[PDB]
Amino acid sequence: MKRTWQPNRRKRAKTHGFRARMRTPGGRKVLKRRRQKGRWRLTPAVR
Amino acid sequence: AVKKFKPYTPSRRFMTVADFSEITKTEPEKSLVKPLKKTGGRNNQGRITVRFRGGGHKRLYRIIDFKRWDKVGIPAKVAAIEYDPNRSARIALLHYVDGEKRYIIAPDGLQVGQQVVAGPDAPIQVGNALPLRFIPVGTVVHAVELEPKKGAKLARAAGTSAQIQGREGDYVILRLPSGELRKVHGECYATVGAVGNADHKNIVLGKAGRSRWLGRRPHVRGAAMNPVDHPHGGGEGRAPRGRPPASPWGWQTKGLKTRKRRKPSSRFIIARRK
RNA sequence: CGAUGUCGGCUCGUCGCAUCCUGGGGCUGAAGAAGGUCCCAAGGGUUGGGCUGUUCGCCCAUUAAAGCGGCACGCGAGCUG
RNA sequence: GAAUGCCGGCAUGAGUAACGAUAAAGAGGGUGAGAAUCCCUCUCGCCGUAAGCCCAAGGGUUCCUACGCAAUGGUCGUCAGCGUAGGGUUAGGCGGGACCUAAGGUGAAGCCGAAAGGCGUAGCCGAAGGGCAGCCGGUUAAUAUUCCGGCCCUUCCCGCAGGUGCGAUGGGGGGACGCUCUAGGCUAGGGGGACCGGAGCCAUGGACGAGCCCGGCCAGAAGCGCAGGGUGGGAGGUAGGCAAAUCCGCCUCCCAACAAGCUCUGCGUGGUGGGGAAGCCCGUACGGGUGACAACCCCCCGAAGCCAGGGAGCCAAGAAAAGCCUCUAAGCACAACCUGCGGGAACCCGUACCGCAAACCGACACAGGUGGGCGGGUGCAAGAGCACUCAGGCGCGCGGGAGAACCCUCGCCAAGGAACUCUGCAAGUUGGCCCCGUAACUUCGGGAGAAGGGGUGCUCCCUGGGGUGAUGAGCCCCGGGGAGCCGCAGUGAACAGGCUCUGGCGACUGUUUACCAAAAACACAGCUCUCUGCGAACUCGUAAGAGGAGGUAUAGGGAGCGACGCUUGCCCGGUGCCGGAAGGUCAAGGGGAGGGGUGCAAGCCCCGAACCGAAGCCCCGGUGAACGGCGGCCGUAACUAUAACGGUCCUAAGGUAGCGAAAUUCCUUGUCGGGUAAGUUCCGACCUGCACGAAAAGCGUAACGACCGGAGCGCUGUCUCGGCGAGGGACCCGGUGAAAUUGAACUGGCCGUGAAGAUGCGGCCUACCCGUGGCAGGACGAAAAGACCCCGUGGAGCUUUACUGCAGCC
RNA sequence: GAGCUAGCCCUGGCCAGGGUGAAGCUGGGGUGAGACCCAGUGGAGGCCCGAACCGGUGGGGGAUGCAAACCCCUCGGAUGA
RNA sequence: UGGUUCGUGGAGCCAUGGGGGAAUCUGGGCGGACCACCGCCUAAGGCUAAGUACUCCGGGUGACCGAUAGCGCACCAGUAC
RNA sequence: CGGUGAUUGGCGCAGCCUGGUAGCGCACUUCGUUCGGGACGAAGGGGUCGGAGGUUCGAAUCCUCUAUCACCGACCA
RNA sequence: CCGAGGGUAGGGCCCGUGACUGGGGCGAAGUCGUAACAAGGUAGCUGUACCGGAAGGUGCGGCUGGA
RNA sequence: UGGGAGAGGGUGGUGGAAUUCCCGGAGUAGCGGUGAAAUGCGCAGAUACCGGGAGGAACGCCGAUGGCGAAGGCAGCCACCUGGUCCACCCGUGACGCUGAGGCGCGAAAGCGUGGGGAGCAAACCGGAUUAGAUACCCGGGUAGUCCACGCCCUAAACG
Ligand SMILES: [Mg+2]
Ligand SMILES: [Mg+2]
Ligand SMILES: [Mg+2]
Ligand SMILES: [Mg+2]
Ligand SMILES: [Mg+2]
Ligand SMILES: [Mg+2]
Ligand SMILES: [Mg+2]
Ligand SMILES: [Mg+2]
Ligand SMILES: [Mg+2]
Ligand SMILES: [Mg+2]
Ligand SMILES: [Mg+2]
Ligand SMILES: [Mg+2]
Ligand SMILES: [Mg+2]
Ligand SMILES: [Mg+2]
Ligand SMILES: [Mg+2]
Ligand SMILES: [Mg+2]
Ligand SMILES: [Mg+2]
Ligand SMILES: [Mg+2]
Ligand SMILES: [Mg+2]
Ligand SMILES: [Mg+2]
Ligand SMILES: [Mg+2]
Ligand SMILES: [Mg+2]
Ligand SMILES: [Mg+2]
Ligand SMILES: [Mg+2]
Ligand SMILES: [Mg+2]
Ligand SMILES: [Mg+2]
Ligand SMILES: [Mg+2]
Ligand SMILES: [Mg+2]
Ligand SMILES: [Mg+2]
Ligand SMILES: [Mg+2]
Ligand SMILES: [Mg+2]
Ligand SMILES: [Mg+2]
Ligand SMILES: [Mg+2]
Ligand SMILES: [Mg+2]
Ligand SMILES: [Mg+2]
Ligand SMILES: [Mg+2]
Ligand SMILES: [Mg+2]
Ligand SMILES: [Mg+2]
Ligand SMILES: [Mg+2]
Ligand SMILES: [Mg+2]
Ligand SMILES: [Mg+2]
Ligand SMILES: [Mg+2]
Ligand SMILES: [Mg+2]
Ligand SMILES: [Mg+2]
Ligand SMILES: [Mg+2]
Ligand SMILES: [Mg+2]
Ligand SMILES: [Mg+2]
Ligand SMILES: [Mg+2]
Ligand SMILES: [Mg+2]
Ligand SMILES: [Mg+2]
Ligand SMILES: [Mg+2]
Ligand SMILES: [Mg+2]
Ligand SMILES: [Mg+2]
Ligand SMILES: [Mg+2]
Ligand SMILES: [Mg+2]
Ligand SMILES: [Mg+2]
Ligand SMILES: [Mg+2]
Ligand SMILES: [Mg+2]
Ligand SMILES: [Mg+2]
Ligand SMILES: [Mg+2]
Ligand SMILES: [Mg+2]
Ligand SMILES: [Mg+2]
Ligand SMILES: [Mg+2]
Ligand SMILES: [Mg+2]
Ligand SMILES: [Mg+2]
Ligand SMILES: [Mg+2]
Ligand SMILES: [Mg+2]
Ligand SMILES: [Mg+2]
Ligand SMILES: [Mg+2]
Ligand SMILES: [Mg+2]
Ligand SMILES: [Mg+2]
Ligand SMILES: [Mg+2]
Ligand SMILES: [Mg+2]
Ligand SMILES: [Mg+2]
Ligand SMILES: [Mg+2]
Ligand SMILES: [Mg+2]
Ligand SMILES: [Mg+2]
Ligand SMILES: [Mg+2]
Ligand SMILES: [Mg+2]
Ligand SMILES: [Mg+2]
Ligand SMILES: [Mg+2]
Ligand SMILES: [Mg+2]
Ligand SMILES: [Mg+2]
Ligand SMILES: [Mg+2]
Ligand SMILES: [Mg+2]
Ligand SMILES: [Mg+2]
Ligand SMILES: [Mg+2]
Ligand SMILES: [Mg+2]
Ligand SMILES: [Mg+2]
Ligand SMILES: [Mg+2]
Ligand SMILES: [Mg+2]
Ligand SMILES: [Mg+2]
Ligand SMILES: [Mg+2]
Ligand SMILES: [Mg+2]
Ligand SMILES: [Mg+2]
Ligand SMILES: [Mg+2]
Ligand SMILES: [Mg+2]
Ligand SMILES: [Mg+2]
Ligand SMILES: [Mg+2]
Ligand SMILES: [Mg+2]
Ligand SMILES: [Mg+2]
Ligand SMILES: [Mg+2]
Ligand SMILES: [Mg+2]
Ligand SMILES: [Mg+2]
Ligand SMILES: [Mg+2]
Ligand SMILES: [Mg+2]
Ligand SMILES: [Mg+2]
Ligand SMILES: [Mg+2]
Ligand SMILES: [Mg+2]
Ligand SMILES: [Mg+2]
Ligand SMILES: [Mg+2]
Ligand SMILES: [Mg+2]
Ligand SMILES: [Mg+2]
Ligand SMILES: [Mg+2]
Ligand SMILES: [Mg+2]
Ligand SMILES: [Mg+2]
Ligand SMILES: [Mg+2]
Ligand SMILES: [Mg+2]
Ligand SMILES: [Mg+2]
Ligand SMILES: [Mg+2]
Ligand SMILES: [Mg+2]
Ligand SMILES: [Mg+2]
Ligand SMILES: [Mg+2]
Ligand SMILES: [Mg+2]
Ligand SMILES: [Mg+2]
Ligand SMILES: [Mg+2]
Ligand SMILES: [Mg+2]
Ligand SMILES: [Mg+2]
Ligand SMILES: [Mg+2]
Ligand SMILES: [Mg+2]
Ligand SMILES: [Mg+2]
Ligand SMILES: [Mg+2]
Ligand SMILES: [Mg+2]
Ligand SMILES: [Mg+2]
Ligand SMILES: [Mg+2]
Ligand SMILES: [Mg+2]
Ligand SMILES: [Mg+2]
Ligand SMILES: [Mg+2]
Ligand SMILES: [Mg+2]
Ligand SMILES: [Mg+2]
Ligand SMILES: [Mg+2]
Ligand SMILES: [Mg+2]
Ligand SMILES: [Mg+2]
Ligand SMILES: [Mg+2]
Ligand SMILES: [Mg+2]
Ligand SMILES: [Mg+2]
Ligand SMILES: [Mg+2]
Ligand SMILES: [Mg+2]
Ligand SMILES: [Mg+2]
Ligand SMILES: [Mg+2]
Ligand SMILES: [Mg+2]
Ligand SMILES: [Mg+2]
Ligand SMILES: [Mg+2]
Ligand SMILES: [Mg+2]
Ligand SMILES: [Mg+2]
Ligand SMILES: [Mg+2]
Ligand SMILES: [Mg+2]
Ligand SMILES: [Mg+2]
Ligand SMILES: [Mg+2]
Ligand SMILES: [Mg+2]
Ligand SMILES: [Mg+2]
Ligand SMILES: [Mg+2]
Ligand SMILES: [Mg+2]
Ligand SMILES: [Mg+2]
Ligand SMILES: [Mg+2]
Ligand SMILES: [Mg+2]
Ligand SMILES: [Mg+2]
Ligand SMILES: [Mg+2]
Ligand SMILES: [Mg+2]
Ligand SMILES: [Mg+2]
Ligand SMILES: [Mg+2]
Ligand SMILES: [Mg+2]
Ligand SMILES: [Mg+2]
Ligand SMILES: [Mg+2]
Ligand SMILES: [Mg+2]
Ligand SMILES: [Mg+2]
Ligand SMILES: [Mg+2]
Ligand SMILES: [Mg+2]
Ligand SMILES: [Mg+2]
Ligand SMILES: [Mg+2]
Ligand SMILES: [Mg+2]
Ligand SMILES: [Mg+2]
Ligand SMILES: [Mg+2]
Ligand SMILES: [Mg+2]
Ligand SMILES: [Mg+2]
Ligand SMILES: [Mg+2]
Ligand SMILES: [Mg+2]
Ligand SMILES: [Mg+2]
Ligand SMILES: [Mg+2]
Ligand SMILES: [Mg+2]
Ligand SMILES: [Mg+2]
Ligand SMILES: [Mg+2]
Ligand SMILES: [Mg+2]
Ligand SMILES: [Mg+2]
Ligand SMILES: [Mg+2]
Ligand SMILES: [Mg+2]
Ligand SMILES: [Mg+2]
Ligand SMILES: [Mg+2]
Repeated sequence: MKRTWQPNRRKRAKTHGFRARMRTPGGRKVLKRRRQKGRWRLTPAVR
Repeated sequence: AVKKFKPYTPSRRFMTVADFSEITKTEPEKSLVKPLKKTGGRNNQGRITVRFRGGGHKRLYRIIDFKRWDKVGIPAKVAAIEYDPNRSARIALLHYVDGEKRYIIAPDGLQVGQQVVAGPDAPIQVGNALPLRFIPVGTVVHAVELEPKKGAKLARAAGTSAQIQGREGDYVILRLPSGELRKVHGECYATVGAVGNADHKNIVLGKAGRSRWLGRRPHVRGAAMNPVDHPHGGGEGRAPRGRPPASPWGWQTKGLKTRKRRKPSSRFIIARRK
């Protein structure tokens, strides 16, 4: 039956992408937490 | 004149569809439509503000002259009488001698090929616009402004009429279709005649889905709810309501007036509705 | 109570006897046939249905008889539900 | 040494269950160190509205090739979607962007907010929608509407040549639209052929035959031809399309009224370009040659696709902007635009491979899920159904034997037909089409497929209609009559209702607890009450703002009841709500009588009574489709019995109609009547209604129901009452090989005992050691720190005339 | 966090084949005119049978499963809420 | 109303949201209600190092650890998953 | 089996907590009216206050305990 | 082939019967009330609708079989 | 052909008196009601009076033993549409007539469905008096209904 992950690159980038963090003051702090941890990928990797 | 059905299925034994005999023109004027952005109940927050709205058929907004002093002195010929889906009422297409085309909302017994004119000059027969200070007392009337120069805001559903009952000062006294008596300023325009399609009352929708075609979703009784959701809900059985009956938000719904008391319009209202 | 799955039915039995029948007997207000009561006796047997979830019980048609209880009111790592 | 402790390691179950759809395999020959598993050939089986092709999403090297098998593959492996390496994705015309707008997002102007931020017109972004110029073949091991070949188009830019006032992001037209049913003509596609082109073949009794078998196409400018879509043409006047217009719109006489004419498609033909089986010979796995100088002809069926913006009907009344045409504005009129010709310029990204699946989402090469297109043939009335089968793809990545119990999935059965059981649960009977015929009841539609029947195949003879054809043959679709044939049986296989009587509930289609409840619950049309005069009420929000609504009392919100039929009685004392400029009460504020603290005093500073002080409460009325409520005890009538009647207490009034052992009845299996041989259920009544009752509706109601109850007919393995048979497991052999569990174990019975249910204590009895296939009585077996109960001054969810606050409103 | 799920908004697509045969028309009958009655045509419906598609009724299997909701038979809707 | 030790308390002082609303040395604030006396400051504009807090970074030291320890990582770790 | 209420003229009821009194309505009964009876009108009677015990000077009335009487509850398995 | 007749299935009519139920009639001299006949003490009757233990009352219109 | 009357029928329109309600002025301690009372209304300013406004129904005098219609029935006034009828002239047709089972249409009031309207009155209902009792008569309130449009219902002491 139909499971939860049904993938889409349009959905993934427009929701989780870099420019969609930097609208909101919350998601600007997400990248701040992820610079500071040392993340190799700040945003989820989409083609 | 309303049209009834044989019971060849269930829910055509009581189904009832209006008479479209006054309708001459079966596609609207292309320069006088614009698309109606459906809301679904939802406001600019995306939240439902009116429950149980949504669904149902698509609609192009027939843009209607309600403010009828643009064209004083300028008569007009009734081309056509049309369906509006946005309305109870039928609509009249007016070809003007000035060359413009407009929709007025069609009064009862207007027919097609009629010279019809706004103004103060403006003879008292059906379809014509005047200020209220020039219309004779006792005459029924519709499409009434409330304050002048502001747009026709009164007495424009189907079959409705207001009726002039007096003059007093710069204000005239109107009998509103609620039964309210009401001081309306004399320079408010108003369009003489009852509105009609007055058989709109007697349409019986027959089945559930005909409410869905108008965009009327199902309506849930709060007795069928849970007490998180409603004051009436709950109770291990059927319940007689607990309490004085009540909205989802708490306020009572048998009898409770909620007109704002200090509203300055109440100085203009003589007699509340019936 | 860091779990002993509960009523009834099905299947499978097994035991006790304070015995329903068959067997042996004493008394009888036991003429005979059929009964009543008590004693000895468990070796074996103790039907099929209508109603009800029913155990129980009330009926139907039979029977030699249509016995009472224990086994976690036997039996759900056997079934049903 | 213990914490169902943490981490790591290794054991037990155990060579145990399992090895992932019961679509199916066998042989021969190669390769190889090693073959059931790799390649080739033959035979067999499976899919074939797919398990076959093409897209899209998603995945991201999996594609091709050479060399390999440690690990991945539920076995093996020489193989691979795996390891190493090399190669492979070519566009002006396909898709997307230098085009457009939709929901929505952003957003100068502007509004709002303690900050962060929230709105928001224009504009911009935003696409499986609109717009736009490429069809068919051939090559690669791997790409092609991309490379090559042929034929054909689109933008720009520059030149000549010929026409016109050119000219905007501005005005107008168009783009531009629903659902259902459809006409004419085409096409895709398919069937037949005595005609044509073909390597070949007469087998086993017969046949050299109009025999069998294979194939008889594709694209293609202009110009024709055939269907079809769009549109009227001149003259004036003009105040509207936010400037101006010759345009558009509105009038007024004139010409057709038509597709006549203009364009624009589609389809045939078209210069010419290409393709071209079956069989045989082969060298590879994949392909090549010949067959061929191939033929490339004629009928018939014919679409849901095309002409397309076709037509008719209906209500629920069915996107926007750009491209395109036209009109003018400044500006420009040595420009600029239009047509034809010629030359030149045409950028960025994707393209491979999987794609109903071993490459996507499910930790797996997982029986699950995944949007669009093509989906051939025959027969069954039709069909995308069913059975078989072209093309094409497969035999599902463990096998070999055996022929136990037991399980699963099937097949059949004497006599009985529900005796089984909670219940005919399950399985069986019936089953499609044609034709007779069809009840109570009813809202006149239905009930209806009621029920119950008869026919169904094949051959021959006569005969009536259509469509294409020229009114005719042929080809296709429908019929009728007569005679006969065979079998147990003719929808001969597969797909394809069991029926009837009655009651409860809900009117009906529908919705729901994804993942134990699909129902009598929700919803529903419909009825009523109530609020709301528009900057409406209500809702979200601090606000701005927005929904309501670009709606206006025939409209919008809240509540209840839930089609329809006949109806909805009494109580307003308490609660709620509605209406009352009286009065009682009531805070800040006003007011200051009077008194106090200091000062030598002017002064400075405090309390403070009358009195004026809103809403609300008290009070006064109304209000039941508002919250709600709707009695008790005595006596009395020509037998008893009962009470039409009366007396009395109380209430705010004391349940009316209609139902009633009911989804409501404790006593209760109430008591009668029907069904039955027998009926705690069912049906019909009586009323003694613990504890029905009128919109939390009352009583009925045709039809409807995967709802619940009762009965009967048909039919049966449900049963008496079992028996046999089939296949997938179980059993044996070879390969791979878990799990929960586990204090350690050298783990018998009875009677006792022991924290009261003992393999382990006592007495006695029994008992050589170790396994295998089975059954479940015990190990208070396993699993989950009981989910029922109680405790904790534990926690949440809900309610109110509990307390205390807040929003909100006055 | 609405790539599952619930609702709504914008833009697209899908629903083989059969039945039943409403309104409305045409002709005839009828009447003063009607209402109305016959045929024929017509093709309506939260209509019927039933594949795709959407569901999940009853039973059997499955229960360290093919699967953390499955499989087989059976069944509901299938032009519409 | 907030701050202060100050929870309305005898509640001053310091900031304030709302209403009223002065003066310029004979002016004004304060010394814990208030008054008198006696004293102390000069609000409604602003700037001002040092002494103080911390350790992404470099260095030194340790009755700190020694691969289940020590930072989550001694090892290409905020990685694989 | 628990709880809290009632028993009073023939009948259905008030009377109490504020300890002394026992009353209303119907009924019964004598009279009056009408031809007779009923309604009316005038006059009258009517009590173990279920019974046992004490608290005091005194109980229907206050407190115990019996016997009937309706009435509520009997819950979680 | 037809065919007396038998069988299956479903309808139409009639008769007997049926727990219980409704009204009707006749009964002994029962209970409750006074509706109507006199202006029957509210003139009566009537079609209809509503209500009441009951005759009956009331609303609407009508009638003279009363003034 | 020419005259005449009439509440004959349908549609549209309009006028006045009066009842109720609202508003304003003024005004007091009672008004209604009965057989008598009471319920009830009323110092929260009623009855009574004046002025203004809204709405519904019926149209006084004319008017009666009148007229019209087939019956039910029909009443302010105006117009339109329309039926029946009476007289005269003796012109035309020329026996065309009478009745009429069915059928068809009309058919007071009450009642029903849908929508509207609702001043007065008033079944049901609620009070207050009468009475032994009152589900009635009397009094005070009061819902359907009475009114309109459409469609039903088809009755009567529809009687002369
Ligand atoms: Mg999406
Ligand atoms: Mg437009
Ligand atoms: Mg927005
Ligand atoms: Mg948002
Ligand atoms: Mg609802
Ligand atoms: Mg609920
Ligand atoms: Mg919630
Ligand atoms: Mg909520
Ligand atoms: Mg609540
Ligand atoms: Mg209940
Ligand atoms: Mg209650
Ligand atoms: Mg409740
Ligand atoms: Mg326990
Ligand atoms: Mg344990
Ligand atoms: Mg256990
Ligand atoms: Mg013995
Ligand atoms: Mg003996
Ligand atoms: Mg003996
Ligand atoms: Mg003897
Ligand atoms: Mg024995
Ligand atoms: Mg028992
Ligand atoms: Mg036993
Ligand atoms: Mg037991
Ligand atoms: Mg059991
Ligand atoms: Mg057991
Ligand atoms: Mg066990
Ligand atoms: Mg069950
Ligand atoms: Mg340890
Ligand atoms: Mg220890
Ligand atoms: Mg092991
Ligand atoms: Mg084992
Ligand atoms: Mg084994
Ligand atoms: Mg095995
Ligand atoms: Mg496998
Ligand atoms: Mg096959
Ligand atoms: Mg991709
Ligand atoms: Mg992947
Ligand atoms: Mg790779
Ligand atoms: Mg490969
Ligand atoms: Mg290789
Ligand atoms: Mg390997
Ligand atoms: Mg291997
Ligand atoms: Mg090898
Ligand atoms: Mg590779
Ligand atoms: Mg393109
Ligand atoms: Mg762009
Ligand atoms: Mg460029
Ligand atoms: Mg744009
Ligand atoms: Mg924004
Ligand atoms: Mg916007
Ligand atoms: Mg596009
Ligand atoms: Mg597109
Ligand atoms: Mg190609
Ligand atoms: Mg390829
Ligand atoms: Mg490619
Ligand atoms: Mg031009
Ligand atoms: Mg434009
Ligand atoms: Mg063809
Ligand atoms: Mg062909
Ligand atoms: Mg052919
Ligand atoms: Mg040949
Ligand atoms: Mg031969
Ligand atoms: Mg072709
Ligand atoms: Mg061609
Ligand atoms: Mg202009
Ligand atoms: Mg034409
Ligand atoms: Mg051509
Ligand atoms: Mg070839
Ligand atoms: Mg069209
Ligand atoms: Mg644009
Ligand atoms: Mg560029
Ligand atoms: Mg490709
Ligand atoms: Mg597919
Ligand atoms: Mg999984
Ligand atoms: Mg596999
Ligand atoms: Mg994988
Ligand atoms: Mg799969
Ligand atoms: Mg996978
Ligand atoms: Mg699918
Ligand atoms: Mg096909
Ligand atoms: Mg086929
Ligand atoms: Mg066929
Ligand atoms: Mg055949
Ligand atoms: Mg078929
Ligand atoms: Mg097809
Ligand atoms: Mg198939
Ligand atoms: Mg093949
Ligand atoms: Mg056989
Ligand atoms: Mg048998
Ligand atoms: Mg047999
Ligand atoms: Mg039988
Ligand atoms: Mg039995
Ligand atoms: Mg039985
Ligand atoms: Mg039973
Ligand atoms: Mg049953
Ligand atoms: Mg069954
Ligand atoms: Mg069969
Ligand atoms: Mg019948
Ligand atoms: Mg039936
Ligand atoms: Mg029929
Ligand atoms: Mg049949
Ligand atoms: Mg039936
Ligand atoms: Mg044959
Ligand atoms: Mg043809
Ligand atoms: Mg079949
Ligand atoms: Mg039934
Ligand atoms: Mg029942
Ligand atoms: Mg239902
Ligand atoms: Mg349903
Ligand atoms: Mg569920
Ligand atoms: Mg769940
Ligand atoms: Mg269902
Ligand atoms: Mg379910
Ligand atoms: Mg209703
Ligand atoms: Mg708010
Ligand atoms: Mg709007
Ligand atoms: Mg409303
Ligand atoms: Mg509403
Ligand atoms: Mg309900
Ligand atoms: Mg009553
Ligand atoms: Mg009350
Ligand atoms: Mg009240
Ligand atoms: Mg009151
Ligand atoms: Mg009030
Ligand atoms: Mg006050
Ligand atoms: Mg004060
Ligand atoms: Mg003061
Ligand atoms: Mg004061
Ligand atoms: Mg109160
Ligand atoms: Mg019974
Ligand atoms: Mg019986
Ligand atoms: Mg019985
Ligand atoms: Mg019954
Ligand atoms: Mg009963
Ligand atoms: Mg009850
Ligand atoms: Mg009830
Ligand atoms: Mg009620
Ligand atoms: Mg109720
Ligand atoms: Mg109901
Ligand atoms: Mg019922
Ligand atoms: Mg009925
Ligand atoms: Mg029924
Ligand atoms: Mg019902
Ligand atoms: Mg159902
Ligand atoms: Mg069997
Ligand atoms: Mg067997
Ligand atoms: Mg076998
Ligand atoms: Mg093995
Ligand atoms: Mg041992
Ligand atoms: Mg023991
Ligand atoms: Mg030992
Ligand atoms: Mg021992
Ligand atoms: Mg063993
Ligand atoms: Mg065991
Ligand atoms: Mg525990
Ligand atoms: Mg506590
Ligand atoms: Mg607590
Ligand atoms: Mg979603
Ligand atoms: Mg969604
Ligand atoms: Mg169909
Ligand atoms: Mg027809
Ligand atoms: Mg149809
Ligand atoms: Mg349907
Ligand atoms: Mg179906
Ligand atoms: Mg398809
Ligand atoms: Mg799905
Ligand atoms: Mg569902
Ligand atoms: Mg299922
Ligand atoms: Mg069905
Ligand atoms: Mg159905
Ligand atoms: Mg403080
Ligand atoms: Mg303070
Ligand atoms: Mg305190
Ligand atoms: Mg201040
Ligand atoms: Mg101060
Ligand atoms: Mg101070
Ligand atoms: Mg001091
Ligand atoms: Mg100082
Ligand atoms: Mg300073
Ligand atoms: Mg470490
Ligand atoms: Mg180490
Ligand atoms: Mg670590
Ligand atoms: Mg419990
Ligand atoms: Mg409880
Ligand atoms: Mg016969
Ligand atoms: Mg009398
Ligand atoms: Mg009388
Ligand atoms: Mg009465
Ligand atoms: Mg009368
Ligand atoms: Mg003559
Ligand atoms: Mg003659
Ligand atoms: Mg009538
Ligand atoms: Mg009437
Ligand atoms: Mg009516
Ligand atoms: Mg209605
Ligand atoms: Mg009155
Ligand atoms: Mg009265
Ligand atoms: Mg008369």
